Amino acid sequence: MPAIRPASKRKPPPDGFSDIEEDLLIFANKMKDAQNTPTDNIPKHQAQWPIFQIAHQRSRYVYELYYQKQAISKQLYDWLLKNGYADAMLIAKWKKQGYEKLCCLRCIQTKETNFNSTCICRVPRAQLKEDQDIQCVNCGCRGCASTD
RNA sequence: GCCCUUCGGGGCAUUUGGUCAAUUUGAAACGAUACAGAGAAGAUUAGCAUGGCCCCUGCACUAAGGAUGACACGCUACUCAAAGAGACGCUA
Ligand SMILES: [Zn+2]
Ligand SMILES: [Zn+2]
Ligand SMILES: [Zn+2]
Repeated sequence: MPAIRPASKRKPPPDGFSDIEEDLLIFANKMKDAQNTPTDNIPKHQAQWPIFQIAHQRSRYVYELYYQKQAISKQLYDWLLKNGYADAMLIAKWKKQGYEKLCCLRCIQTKETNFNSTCICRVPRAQLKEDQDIQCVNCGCRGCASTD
């Protein structure tokens, strides 16, 4: 349960959690630090970029600990996905052909753009200009096409 | 990056965003202060309307209030002459 239980109604995590617990608290403390990052010098939409970046990083850590290295059990993986330690839909896109490096879900929400497009960061870099350092207004992505 | 392959080649994925963060120079509103002081032909006053490039409060743009909310109190030649005498004089 994502809802907090006091101490005596908490159930223990599945086995193998204590091996990755330090990195999980590293990601949690990184996100808590991302909460307190000055917005005085950057545009408003740039204030929310590190949260999407850290969510991507933590989901990628869980995803490649289970699918590439296979160093965690399936029960532990489903418990991590169910208790908010990884974004299950972003992982689900990562297992698809062409979305393996997708930055975030909001960058493929085609129903919510002006002309029903994806984000410009979904575009392969070869079809973009040189000296064009694009930086996604949704998350700060600099290009998340699979060929990149 | 991955997948398919008759290793010739092919496939999956496809253009975000009305926002400079940056307050003197792209537009807030008063109050205090000074000043003036609430309509109906003596004095004192309850009101209800009327007209709209005057509004305020209100959910009320089918209430009720805001001094009867305020405002009105001004300014004023022009559809415009005819007579029958007399007369400085005109004139037949
Ligand atoms: Zn994104
Ligand atoms: Zn994007
Ligand atoms: Zn992206």
